Amino acid sequence: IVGGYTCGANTVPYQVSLNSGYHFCGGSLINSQWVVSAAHCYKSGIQVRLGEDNINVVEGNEQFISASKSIVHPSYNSNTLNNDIMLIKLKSAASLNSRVASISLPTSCASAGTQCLISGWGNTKSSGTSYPDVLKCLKAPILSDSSCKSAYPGQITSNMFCAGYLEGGKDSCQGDSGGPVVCSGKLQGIVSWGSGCAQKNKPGVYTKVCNYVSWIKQTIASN
Ligand SMILES: NC(=[NH2+])c1cc2cccnc2s1
Ligand SMILES: [Ca+2]
Repeated sequence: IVGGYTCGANTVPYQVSLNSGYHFCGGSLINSQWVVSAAHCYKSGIQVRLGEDNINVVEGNEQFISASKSIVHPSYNSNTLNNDIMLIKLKSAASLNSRVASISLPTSCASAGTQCLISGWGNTKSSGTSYPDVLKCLKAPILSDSSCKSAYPGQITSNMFCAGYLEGGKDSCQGDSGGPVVCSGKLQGIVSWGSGCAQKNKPGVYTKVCNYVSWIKQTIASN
């Protein structure tokens, strides 16, 4: 996250860190047994780490649970990143408490102008590399689809939306992949892609979760 702030330990209780020996993607807890992340974050051998703040220090509120199965969307296209969403089932149910909570799925899509909260442990420099150990947060609005499509001609589908600032300065970045974009108490997006980080007229692109609620609900009830 570039131009954001330190969230505060466990102030984003649904935030997840996917670990395969190191942190490589974020995710969101939707109920005690399931996590939603980005399909481009798919790997075999994932351990989900809940209740984390500093990912390099065991502070006492973490739960490390291995994944029993991963399901990448049936229509994920790695070349265009269309349908960039995946579900991960935990081997054991997590214990929900104040520091580990799940986030709600949306009932309808959010409107341009709505302010959201984006979080993650990704790079904090637009021109450089500095990975933080504690969770960073960024409040950003959803942009109009026309400004999103003008920045990325022929690349945005109806399953994506842009959020951020066209002036540049504040944005999600590498390492933030798979993490949450929460607006009005619902999970509306997943950090998916962009061009550089915090560049002018190059906002971040997010998977539009409101288009996948039926697929999510149906898949978790049959697995
Ligand atoms: N600028 C963004 N919002 C980006 C997010 C990601 C996520 C993965 C890879 N590259 C990028 S750029
Ligand atoms: Ca920790």
